Amino acid sequence: VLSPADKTNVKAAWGKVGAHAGEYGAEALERMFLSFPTTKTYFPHFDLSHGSAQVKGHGKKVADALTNAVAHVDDMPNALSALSDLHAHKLRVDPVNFKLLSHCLLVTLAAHLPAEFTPAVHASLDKFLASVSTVLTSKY
Amino acid sequence: VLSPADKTNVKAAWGKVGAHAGEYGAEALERMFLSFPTTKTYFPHFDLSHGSAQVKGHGKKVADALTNAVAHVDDMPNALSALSDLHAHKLRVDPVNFKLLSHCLLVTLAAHLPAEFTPAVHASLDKFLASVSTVLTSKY
Amino acid sequence: VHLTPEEKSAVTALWGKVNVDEVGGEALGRLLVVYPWTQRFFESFGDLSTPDAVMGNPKVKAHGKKVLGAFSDGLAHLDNLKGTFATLSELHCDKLHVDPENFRLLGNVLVCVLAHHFGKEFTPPVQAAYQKVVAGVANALAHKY
Amino acid sequence: VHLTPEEKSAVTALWGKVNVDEVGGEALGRLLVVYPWTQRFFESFGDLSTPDAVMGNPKVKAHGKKVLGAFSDGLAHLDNLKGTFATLSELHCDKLHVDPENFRLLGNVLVCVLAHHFGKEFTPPVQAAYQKVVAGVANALAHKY
Ligand code: HEM
Ligand code: HEM
Ligand code: HEM
Ligand code: HEM
Ligand SMILES: [Fe+3]
Ligand SMILES: [Fe+3]
Repeated sequence: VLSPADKTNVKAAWGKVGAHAGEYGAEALERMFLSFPTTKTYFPHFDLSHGSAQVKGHGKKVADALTNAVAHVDDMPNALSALSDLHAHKLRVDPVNFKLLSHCLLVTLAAHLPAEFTPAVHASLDKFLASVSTVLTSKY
Repeated sequence: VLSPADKTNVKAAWGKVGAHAGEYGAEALERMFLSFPTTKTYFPHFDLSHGSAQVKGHGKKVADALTNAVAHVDDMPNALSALSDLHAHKLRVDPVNFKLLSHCLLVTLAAHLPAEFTPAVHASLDKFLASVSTVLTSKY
Repeated sequence: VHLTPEEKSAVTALWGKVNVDEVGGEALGRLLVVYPWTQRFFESFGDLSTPDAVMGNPKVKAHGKKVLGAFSDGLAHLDNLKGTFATLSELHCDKLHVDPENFRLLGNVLVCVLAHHFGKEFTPPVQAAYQKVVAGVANALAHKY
Repeated sequence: VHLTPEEKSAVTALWGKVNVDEVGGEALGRLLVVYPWTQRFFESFGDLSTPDAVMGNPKVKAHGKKVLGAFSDGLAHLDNLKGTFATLSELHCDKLHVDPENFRLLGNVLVCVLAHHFGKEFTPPVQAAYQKVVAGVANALAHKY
């Protein structure tokens, strides 16, 4: 379970993303698509080129789902219910791909927020994204 | 979350183990030690030879912890609290090793209970042991 | 993969007893049932809608034989699995470019099926030898040529 | 691992800028903090009791340099990582016989540290080239010779 310190570390870090919430989500997706090219097969219909408006919008949706999870961190199964049904039951995303995107989200935060990404906050963010991943793969 | 059918499939299968509860736990440990020799490093002090009384006793403890989890399947974090603290915080078991033992537990059940180990019950047992593993690695 | 002669013997002896028309389909089928995201990789195979549909699907069963086929090949050329499997992965274009984990999963499901079929003959030492092979084969099939 | 010239250039260029006395220790350290079961493998290293102790431990820092050392070697011999790394794993007896996953984890933590240090210069294409290498190195170091 996430500790009171994890919850604080997560809210504090995720609260510097700020209005870049959107942009950072996009970057993390791009980083995933280029580093782990198997993931593109879930998005064969998107244009995945750099600067794509579709990656940009989708990046905002992913970032906003994360912020919803941060905002209801004690009730994530309930808050992410629709999205867990979507990814697991409806889209059949391989659970491995959540580890890949989570790593890309950490990379993006480290690239943008060098002050906030201390070892303690890195550990907390890792645990948070793993918690989210668990919820999102719970409905196969 | 485990479904009502998973819970039924688990109780029905785990209820044919019967008084072999013990013996099957031992076998699964043996299968893990021989197939995945890295795991022996958590038990450098045990004698791991075939027929070892220490593997036998430990096998019974592991089987009995599983039966406790089956018996409190809706409250596993609470029922396994002490053991999650033990493996994660006290012993520092690599989370990978829970996937290895879970696979060995499935192998053992398939070798002993050919009638009960249908594809549906295999899926249910897999989900149950993954649920247990999650609880047991939640306290690092 | 380097196999000891005893390991080799354990593998080979039991492999000769395998029902080559069924075991492969059973392993492939249970993968689809136990690990359902794998169905996506077999989009082209048609009805995979329930445990029974999966387990009864002809292309499942057929591709099963091939799974076995590939295991045997691995067995026959253990010092050169990349040699053995480059044409196998290359004839599929991108279809084997999935996470190495799912090949691991299939290997483990094959192990579960061999345990199911062989009962006490699938002893802990025999399982251990099989795990060496399924590990080697998974790695080589993941390799991307 | 086969790297394109652009990938090679991306890796090599930024690698020359790396603080070789610190980055390795930072990566090794965060592994111990983020993934704490890894401390067990470094039993011999002494005080690993808190994020700051970990990050300040001399043998951590020292072994870090070696981590980098091994990455460079990999970079220098990408077509033959098993060649490059057999002596490295063999001089350790059993200490590198841990799950390939923890080498994957270390590789990823190194990536996070390179992102931390380089900020926007650690672009998505540069990350992707690095992931190819950390993947290759992890595999070879897991290999058991
Ligand atoms: C941190 C993890 C993740 C979060 C929070 C997340 C969030 C979301 C959200 C909010 C949507 C809905 C977008 C909408 O309503 O238009 C969505 C859709 C989707 N997600 Fe994820 N997602 C995650 C991980 C993944 C991963 C790992 C994959 C695959 C590699 C994936 C593939 C998809 C796809 C294919 C869709 C449908 C895309 C479309 O056609 O519009 N997601 N995700
Ligand atoms: C299904 C998963 C597991 C269950 C239910 C389980 C259960 C237990 C229980 C009940 C004990 C306490 C025994 C006692 O009080 O004497 C225990 C101890 C222990 N477990 Fe596990 N365990 C699991 C997985 C693992 C794994 C995967 C490893 C390592 C590969 C591991 C290593 C240990 C060790 C080293 C001890 C202490 C052994 C001793 O020195 O007596 N366990 N486990
Ligand atoms: C993952 C999804 C897979 C798809 C969609 C797929 C599809 C195909 C197709 C369309 C062919 C051409 C010949 C035919 O139509 O019968 C083929 C050939 C083959 N596949 Fe696959 N395959 C897949 C996975 C695998 C796997 C995992 C293995 C073995 C480990 C395998 C082994 C073979 C072999 C040996 C052949 C050569 C022709 C033969 O011997 O029958 N395939 N596959
Ligand atoms: C996992 C636990 C590890 C332990 C306990 C360990 C321990 C040791 C020891 C005792 C030595 C002998 C020389 C000395 O005392 O300085 C050594 C040498 C070495 N280790 Fe490790 N090591 C570990 C992991 C690694 C890893 C993960 C790498 C690189 C990826 C690495 C790279 C080296 C190298 C290159 C040497 C050769 C001597 C040198 O260049 O300094 N080691 N290690
Ligand atoms: Fe296939
Ligand atoms: Fe090491």
